[PDB]
Amino acid sequence: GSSHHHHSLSKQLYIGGKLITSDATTEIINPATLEIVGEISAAGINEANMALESAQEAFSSWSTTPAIERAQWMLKLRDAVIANEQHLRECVHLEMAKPWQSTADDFQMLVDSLNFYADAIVNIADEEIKDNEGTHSHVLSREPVGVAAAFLAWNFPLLNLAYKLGPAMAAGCPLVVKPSSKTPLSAYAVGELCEQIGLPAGVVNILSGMDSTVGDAISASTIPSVLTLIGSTNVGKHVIATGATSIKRYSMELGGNAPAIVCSDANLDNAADVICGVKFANAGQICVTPNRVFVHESVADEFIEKVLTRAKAVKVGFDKNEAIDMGPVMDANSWQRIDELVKDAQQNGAQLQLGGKKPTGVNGYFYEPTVLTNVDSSMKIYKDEIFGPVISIIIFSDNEQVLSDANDTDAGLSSFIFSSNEDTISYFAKHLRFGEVQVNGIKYSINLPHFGIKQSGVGVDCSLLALDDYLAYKRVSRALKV
Amino acid sequence: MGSSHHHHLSKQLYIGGKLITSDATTEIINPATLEIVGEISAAGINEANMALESAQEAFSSWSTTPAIERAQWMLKLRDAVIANEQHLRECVHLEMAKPWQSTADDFQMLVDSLNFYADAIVNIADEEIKDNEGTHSHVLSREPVGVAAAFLAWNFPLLNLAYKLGPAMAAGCPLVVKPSSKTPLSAYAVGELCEQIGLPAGVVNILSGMDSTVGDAISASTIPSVLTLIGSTNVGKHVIATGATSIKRYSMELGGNAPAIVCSDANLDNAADVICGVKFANAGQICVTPNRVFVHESVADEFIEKVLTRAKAVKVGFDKNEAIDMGPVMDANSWQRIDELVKDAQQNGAQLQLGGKKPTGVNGYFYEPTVLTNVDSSMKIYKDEIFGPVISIIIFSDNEQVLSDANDTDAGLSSFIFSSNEDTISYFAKHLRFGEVQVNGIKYSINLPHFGIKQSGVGVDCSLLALDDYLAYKRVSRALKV
Amino acid sequence: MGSSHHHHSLSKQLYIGGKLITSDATTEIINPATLEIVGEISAAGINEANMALESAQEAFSSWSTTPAIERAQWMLKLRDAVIANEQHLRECVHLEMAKPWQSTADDFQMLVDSLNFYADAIVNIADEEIKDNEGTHSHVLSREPVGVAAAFLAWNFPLLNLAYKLGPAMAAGCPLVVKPSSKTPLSAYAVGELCEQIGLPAGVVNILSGMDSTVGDAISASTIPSVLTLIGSTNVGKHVIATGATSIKRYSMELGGNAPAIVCSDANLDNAADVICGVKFANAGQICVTPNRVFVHESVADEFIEKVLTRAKAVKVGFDKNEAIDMGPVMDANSWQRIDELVKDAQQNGAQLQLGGKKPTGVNGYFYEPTVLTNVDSSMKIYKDEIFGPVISIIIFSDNEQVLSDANDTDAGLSSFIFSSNEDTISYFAKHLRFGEVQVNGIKYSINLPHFGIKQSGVGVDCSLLALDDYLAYKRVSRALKV
Amino acid sequence: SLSKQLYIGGKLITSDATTEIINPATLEIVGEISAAGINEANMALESAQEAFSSWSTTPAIERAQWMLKLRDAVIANEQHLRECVHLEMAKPWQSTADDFQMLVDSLNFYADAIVNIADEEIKDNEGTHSHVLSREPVGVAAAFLAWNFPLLNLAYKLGPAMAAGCPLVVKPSSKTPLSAYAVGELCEQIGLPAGVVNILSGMDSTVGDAISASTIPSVLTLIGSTNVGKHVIATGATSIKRYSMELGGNAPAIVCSDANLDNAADVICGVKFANAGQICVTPNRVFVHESVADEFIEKVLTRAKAVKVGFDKNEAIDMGPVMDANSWQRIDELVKDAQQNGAQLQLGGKKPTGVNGYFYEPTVLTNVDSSMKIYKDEIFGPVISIIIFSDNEQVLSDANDTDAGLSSFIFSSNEDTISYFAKHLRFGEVQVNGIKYSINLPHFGIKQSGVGVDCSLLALDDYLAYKRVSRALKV
Repeated sequence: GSSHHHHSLSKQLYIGGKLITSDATTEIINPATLEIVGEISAAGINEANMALESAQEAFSSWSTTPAIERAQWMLKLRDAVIANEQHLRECVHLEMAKPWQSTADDFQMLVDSLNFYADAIVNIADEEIKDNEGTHSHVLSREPVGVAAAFLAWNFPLLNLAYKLGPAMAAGCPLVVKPSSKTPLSAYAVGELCEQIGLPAGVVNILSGMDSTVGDAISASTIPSVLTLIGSTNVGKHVIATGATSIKRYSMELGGNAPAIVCSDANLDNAADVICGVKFANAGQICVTPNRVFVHESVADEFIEKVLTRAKAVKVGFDKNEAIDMGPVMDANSWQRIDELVKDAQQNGAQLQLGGKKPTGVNGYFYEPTVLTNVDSSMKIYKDEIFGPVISIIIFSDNEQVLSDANDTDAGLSSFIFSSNEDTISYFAKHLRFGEVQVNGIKYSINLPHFGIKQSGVGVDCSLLALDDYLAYKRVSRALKV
Repeated sequence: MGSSHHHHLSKQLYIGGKLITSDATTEIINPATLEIVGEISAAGINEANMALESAQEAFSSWSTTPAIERAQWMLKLRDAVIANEQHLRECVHLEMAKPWQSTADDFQMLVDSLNFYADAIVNIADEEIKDNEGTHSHVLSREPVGVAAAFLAWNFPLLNLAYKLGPAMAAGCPLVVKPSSKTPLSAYAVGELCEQIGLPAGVVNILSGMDSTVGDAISASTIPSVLTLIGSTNVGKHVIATGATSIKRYSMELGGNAPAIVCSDANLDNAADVICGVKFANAGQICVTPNRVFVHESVADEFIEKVLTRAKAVKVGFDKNEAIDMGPVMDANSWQRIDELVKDAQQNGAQLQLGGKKPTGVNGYFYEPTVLTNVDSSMKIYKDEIFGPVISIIIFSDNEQVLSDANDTDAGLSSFIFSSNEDTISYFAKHLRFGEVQVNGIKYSINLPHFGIKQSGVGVDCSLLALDDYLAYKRVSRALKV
Repeated sequence: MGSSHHHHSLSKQLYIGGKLITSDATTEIINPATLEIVGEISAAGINEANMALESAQEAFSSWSTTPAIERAQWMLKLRDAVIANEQHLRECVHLEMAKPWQSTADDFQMLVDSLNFYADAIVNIADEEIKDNEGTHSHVLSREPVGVAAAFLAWNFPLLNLAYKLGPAMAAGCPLVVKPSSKTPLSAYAVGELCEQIGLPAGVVNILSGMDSTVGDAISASTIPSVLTLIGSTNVGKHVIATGATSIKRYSMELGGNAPAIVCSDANLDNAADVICGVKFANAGQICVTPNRVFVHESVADEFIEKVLTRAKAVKVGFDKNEAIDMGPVMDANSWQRIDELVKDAQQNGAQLQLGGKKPTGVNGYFYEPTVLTNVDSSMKIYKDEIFGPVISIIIFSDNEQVLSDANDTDAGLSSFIFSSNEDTISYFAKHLRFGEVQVNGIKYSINLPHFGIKQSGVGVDCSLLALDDYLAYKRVSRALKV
Repeated sequence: SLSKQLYIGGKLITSDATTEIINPATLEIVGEISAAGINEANMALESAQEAFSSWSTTPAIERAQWMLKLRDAVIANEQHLRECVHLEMAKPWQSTADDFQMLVDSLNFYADAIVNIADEEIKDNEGTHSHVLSREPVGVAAAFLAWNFPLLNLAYKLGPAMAAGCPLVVKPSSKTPLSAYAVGELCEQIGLPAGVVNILSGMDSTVGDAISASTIPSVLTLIGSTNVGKHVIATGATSIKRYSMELGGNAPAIVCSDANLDNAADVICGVKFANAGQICVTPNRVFVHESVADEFIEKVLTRAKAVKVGFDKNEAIDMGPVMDANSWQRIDELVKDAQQNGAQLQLGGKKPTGVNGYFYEPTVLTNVDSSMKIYKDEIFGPVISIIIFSDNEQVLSDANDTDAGLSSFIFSSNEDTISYFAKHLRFGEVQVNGIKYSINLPHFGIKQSGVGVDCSLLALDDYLAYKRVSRALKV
C-alpha cells in the first residue's frame, strides 16, 4: 500500500466564511468513465483577491485567539469531517477515480493532522537562552507569521490539504487554499464543513481556478507571508519568481526520483511486497514511490518473477463496491507522458515484461501495471519522474557503483535499501543524498517528518517541524540592571 | 559598547584555493578623505563561474570531512585572523573611515563566530523519533546542504562575513562570498589568510564585481543550494527572482524601521545612553538601531535635553591615531538620501534641534549628529530607513496608541521599550510585531539569535539556529520486523 | 487604415536548432475576451535558451557566408509558407489576444511585407569607395553580418513585432533568437513550425518563450549575442542594458510613448476626429504611436468633442471572427486595472468622464469601453503616463506657443500629431516638436518608412533601409597605392 | 610649474581638491589641475543641459563659426598645447604633432560637414503622403578620454559634438589632463557660450560613475579598456542612452611569403614604436611566413635598433616611456611569461641603462605561439611578438582567434591573397601593405572592440537624431 499508517455534486467557493458563486463554472470529468461527475464555482482574479483580503482581515483576531481556543475549532472541524466521512471519500472517488479503499488515506490523514496539530500547539513552550555575560535575560518565543497560501496537487486531494490545513489553523495563520482544478470537489466539501460549523470568516478560504490567472494572482500578492506548494519542480520555480513581489517564506515538495536498492541478502518477498505495493497504489502517482529499482544480479531473475506475480494480481478498474487496488491516471497528458517514457525505453533496449498499454475494451485513462527490465541510466524513464504504474528494473553488481547511480539525480525525496547486512544498511543510509532513507520497508505518518532536499523542495510536512513555516521567532532581551 | 555587539593595498581574487588576478581593478575611495586607499582585482562573470565551479567540486570532499576536522580548519583560520588583527582592522578603517574602536565589532565577531560554530558542529547529535505503532525505528540526522553564496552589505564588512563564514565552514558547505564593491578590502584580506593557511580549494571563495553581472551570475547559477543576503529589500526581491533558475534556500536581512518607546516611568539617563549610543555608532548605519524614537509627553523635555547633551559631545572625524566617536557615511548617495529625509521632515513641521548638515571645513561624506523633533507618521523619515546619525523624535501620550504607531511599518527587525512598569513591559513585549524586543537596554552576541520578521527578511544569524540554513535533515526509517 | 499601417492552435513546440522539441514545462494561453484556454506551448528554460543561443552561434559562420541571393531565397521560401498558412497565423493572433479579425491583417501582412522588403534590399547593397585626400591609398567601405541577434517582442502586435526583427536579421545573415511575449506566443511558435517545414538551416531562426527573470535574463546576460533588440517598456529597457553588460552589445529598442496630438483652430475637424479616433480604438489603443494627449483649441473645442463622441459611440466592441467587430478587449487584468486607475485618477482631479470609463455591461473578459475624458490637465497621471488603452484624453489650449511647450513636456519621443490648415503653423510645430515622427493632418506607417523614437522612447530604427544598420557591421579595406 | 582650473559653465573655477601631474620620464611634478568632485560633475552636466535649447537651435552656420574661432585660438597656442602633452606623458615633440593636428583637422572637417547636411525626401509607395527625413541634435554628450592621445582623443569627440549642437562634458584621463584643460582655457578666452563645452578630471569611481549614472546625458562615449566599457554600459542604465566606444584591440599583422619585406618592416616597426606602441590599431600579433621569417626578423631588428628613446624637446626623439608603473609592469610580465613558455627574446625586454623613468626598450620576441598571454592579451607597448606560420588558411584562423575587432594587417603582392584576407578578416579595418588614418576615413571596431564610428561623416551619427515629418496630401 501507500504505507501511510494512520494514528450535492454542485459546490460553491468558500471565501470569507460564506459559500458564494462566481461568473464561471468548472465541470469535473471522471478519468475512468469520462463522464461529468460534478461542477464547482470557478474562482477568478476578483475571487482570489477577495480570499486574500479576507484572510488578511482575519489575521489580527485569529492570531491572537488563544491556542487552546484555536485547537477547539480544529476539533470541531474534525468532528464534522468524521460525521461526513462517506461524502468526503465519495468526492475523491468521483473527481479522480481513486479506489474506495485508497480514499481512506486522504480522509484519515485529514483527521490525523487536525488531531496532531491541535495537540501540538497547546504544548508550545517558551525557551530561555543563557546570557554569557550575566547582564541580560533572554526569552525565545514563537508567534503566528501571517497569511498563508497553499497550492495543492491532485494526487492526494485531502491528504495534501491536511498537510497544510492542520499547521495553519494551529499556528493561527489564515489560510488561502487552491486545490488543483482536476480535483476540487473534496476540498470544496471541506469548505462546506467549515461553513457548517461556523468557522470565523477568513480563517480558511478554498477556491479553484486557472493557474496563470488565479495562481499567479495569489503568488504575486503582497498579502501572503508564506507560499507553500505541492507540485512539479517547474511550477515551484514559477511560484518562487512570481512571489518575489514581496518577501515570502517558501516551502514545497516537488518532483522525486527515488532509487530502490535490492541487495542479494534482502528479504525478496518483503522487498517485492513493499515496492509493488507503493508502485501501484494511486497508480504510482506518489512522490515517494520508487522510480528506479536497482536489483543485484544474483537475485535478479527471482526478484523479477516475484514482482510479476504481484503486478499481475493488481485489481484495476473503477468500482467502489469491488476490491479495486489501482485506478486510472489523472488525465490524458499524464497517460501519453507515461506511455512516451515506456515506449522510449523499449526503443533503447529495455524489455517489456508486462503492461505497457491501456487495458483493451476501455476508454478511460487506464494504464496497465507495467514492468520494464534492462533499463540503463541513459534512458528517459531513468532520468525523469515516471509518476505512474511502471516498475523499471536496473541490474547492478557493485555496492559502491550502485550508490553513485542512485545519487545520480537532482531529486532528493525518498530512497529505499533492502538488505540484511548491517554494514550495507549503514553504508547506504549515510551516503544516499535523499531526504528519506527507507530500510527494508516504508513508513509515513502525521508524526514523522516528510521532506525532500536538493531540487525536491524546501520545508517539512508532518511532525512538529511542519509548524516552522507558520511560526516566527521573537527574542525579548531585558537589561538586568534596569 | 554603544553598538550593542557584546564580544565573547593591492589584493587579488581568492578563487579555488589560489590568489589570482583578472583583467580589471577597482579603486577603493575613503569616504572621509576622498582619496584612493587601495585596489582589488575586479571579478567578471568568468571569475564568478570559476568560484562557483570550484565550490561545487569541493562539496564532496568538504562535506564528508569529519566535523572535528572542519572545526580544526576554522580554528586554524581563527589563529591567522588573531595574528592579523591590525591589518584586518586597518582595512575596515580605510574602506569605511570607521573609527578605530568601531573596527573591533568587525574583527571580534569573526573570531567569535569561528569559535562558536567550530564548537557547535562537534556537539550536533542525532535525534530518535518515536514510532506510535511500534513497527519501525526512526533516526533524524543533519547533513551539509550544498554550495552556499553570500552577498554582504558594506556597513559591517567583516561582521557580515562572520555571520556566514562560521556556519558555512562548520556545516561543510563551500562558500562563495561577494563583499560589497564599496568595502572589499577587509574580505579580500581574509581570502589571503585562507590561502596562507592552505585551506582546501573551493571551500571559501572571495570575489567582488558589478551587481548587474557578477551578482546576477551567482544568483542565476544552478550550483548554489543557499543564497544569503544582507542588503536592501529591493535587492532582496531581485535575488529571489533571479535565483529561480533552481530551487534554492533563501536567507535575508533587509530593511529595518525600529521603534524606540520611552515611557513616563522610564530611566531617562539609561534610555538616552542606549539610544544615542547605537544611533551614533557606525554613524547610525546599523540594522537594529532605532529609527523612530517615541517619547511620552510627561518626560519629553527632560529626555530631549539629555539626548542633545550626548549628541553634542560626539567627536566626528577620521584618524586612526586620534580618539574619534563617529565617522562619515558610506558615500555621496547615502549622504544625499539622508539629507533629503531631514529637509523633507523640516518642510512638513519637524524642528531641527541639532546638526542636519555636513560639519564645517571638511570635504568627506560627514553628516553631523542630528536631532529632529515634532516628527509625524506622514514624513519620509518616519516611513523609510534613515541608516544615518539622525535621532527622530515623536511625542506620544497613550501607551496603547503608541503601540499601533510602533507597529505601523512593514519592517520587522528590532524594537525597544524603556519602562520600569512590569505590566507595561509585558504588554509591549507581547504585542510588538518585531523579531527582537530590547527592554531597558540593547544586547547582541554570537550566541543570541538575530533575525527579522515581515519584510525585514527570513532566516537567523548567530546562535545555533544560524546552522539551519546550511544543514539538511535526513530521516532513516527501518522496519523492525525485517 | 485605422491603425495607419498601410500594407504593400492546440499545442506548439519550441523551434530550436532546426528542430521542434518539447521541454519539461508547459504554458497555457488564455483568451482575454472569453477567459478560456485556447492554446498550449512548450515553455523554455535556461537550458533551452542556451541551446538556442549555441545553435545560433554555431550557424553564424555558415549563414553569414551564405550569399545574399541565397539568403533572400530562404526568406521568400518562408514567405510562401506564410501566405499558404495565413488562416492559421491570423487565428493564432485572434486567439492569443482577442484581436478583431480584420486587425489580425496588420500582423500577418507586415510579416509578408518585411520578408519581401529586406529580401530585395539586401541584394542591392553595394560597396562604397572613400576618397583619399593625399592620393596614397585606396579605400573600400563594405558591410558584413554582425553576429547573433536576440529579439524580445511585445504582445501588442505579435507577428508585426516579429516582422520588424525577422526580416532584417535573416537578410543580414544574423542567426536570430526570438523571445515572444509569454502572453502571445502562439503566432510566433507557428512561424517556427513553418521554418521547420521548409527546412530552414539549423540555428538561423530560433523561437522560445519562458519567464523573464530566468529565460529573458539568460539571453541578455549571454556573451553570444552581438545585438539585443527589444519592443517593450522603459523599465525593462534599462534592465536589458544593464543585464547585457556581460559583453559589448549593440542595443536597439522602442519603448514607451506619450504622443501629443494638437488640433488647432483651423484644422479639418472631421479629418482630425477620424484619424485620432481610428488609431485610438484600433487594437484597443494598444499602439505605440497612438495619441496620448489630445490638445484641442478653445474655438473648436465643443465641435471637435461632439465629433469624437459620435465616432466613439459607433465603435463595435466584442470578440467573434464571424461578426463585424471594431475593438476587442485589452491584454490582461493588470492592463485593465492600470487603465482604470488612470481614468479614475483624472476624475478625482477634475476631469469630466464624457463616455465609457468602465467595462461594458454583462460581459466577462477584460473589455474596456471606448472612453472620452475632457478637462484633463498636466498634473494628472493620465497626462504623464502612457495610456496604452482605448481612452481619448482631451486638453484645451489657447496659445500655439504654450501648447508647443506642453506637447514637449515629456521624456517620450515616439510619434506626434499636428492638425492644421495653416502652412506656417505646420512648419512651426514640425520643426519644434521633439519627437521622432511628426504626423501632419493624418497618420502613415509602412515597411519602407522609418519608424523610430528619440529621448527615453528608445534607440534604433524599425522598417525602411535603416533597420539593417543594427545587423550590419562596417569594414574599411585600405591599401597602399605605391605597391 | 602651471596651475589649470576647471572649465565649467563658461567659467574657469577652482575646487577643493587638486591633482599633481608627474612626468613618466623624469618622475618630476610638471603641473597641477583643480580636481573635480561629484558636485563639479553635476555642475557641468546641469550647465550642459541648460545650454541645450539655445545651442541646439543655434544655426549650423553659426555653430561652425564658433568651431573656427576655437580653431584659430588652437593654432595660435600650438606650442603650449603640444607642451602640455609633452609634459603630462613625456610624448616626444614630433609625436605630439598628431595630437595637435587632429584637433585642427576635426574642427575643420566637421564645421564644413554640418553646413552641408541636407534633408532627404522618402518616397510614398501609395502616393497618399509626403515624407521628409531630417536630422536634429540629440542632447547632452559625455566623453571619457584615454591617455594615449590626449588631444586626438578629444578631437574625435569635440568636433562632432560642437557641430551637431550637443553640449559636451569631457572627462580627460587624470593621467593626461593638462592639454585638455588648456583647450578649456581657450574656450573661455574666445567667449564660447556657457555649457557648450565642459572639461573636468576626477576620480573614475566617483566622477566617472556620476556622469554615467546621471539621467541628463543622451550620449555616452568612451575611448578605453573593454572592462571600462562594460562598466559604463551597466552604470549608465539609469536612463536610455546612446553608447559609442573604442575599446581594446589585438590586431593581427600577416607577413606572407611574397610580401615586400622592406615595406612591411617599415610600417610594422613604425607604428609599433610610435607612442611606445600605446596605439589601439598597432599590430599585436605579427605572423610571418617561414620562407621570409629570418629575413624579416633581421630587417625588424635593424629598425628597432635605430629607435631613438629618450625625453628631450630639442632632440629628434622617436619614442618616450610608457604611461605609468602599472603599464610597465604589465608589459614586462607579458614578455617574461612568453620567455618562460619558449619565446626567444631578441632585443630589449628591459628598462634602459640608468634611466629610472618608465622606459621600456624596443622589444622583439620570436617563437611566440597561441598559448602565451602576450598572444591573447593586448600588449599596448613597444613589443613586437612574431609568430611563424606556413599555410594561409591556418593563419587566417589564428588571426581571427580573438574577441577583438579593431584593425588588421595583410602584407602580400598576390592579388588573390589580398582579396582572400581582406574578405575573411573579421576586423573593422584591414590595412593592406601599409597603414592609413585620417579625419575623413572612418575609424571603428567590431565585436568586443566597441560600437560606433570615429572620424568621417559617420561620427556625426551618434550626435544626430532622425525625424520623419509625414503629411497627408489630400488634407
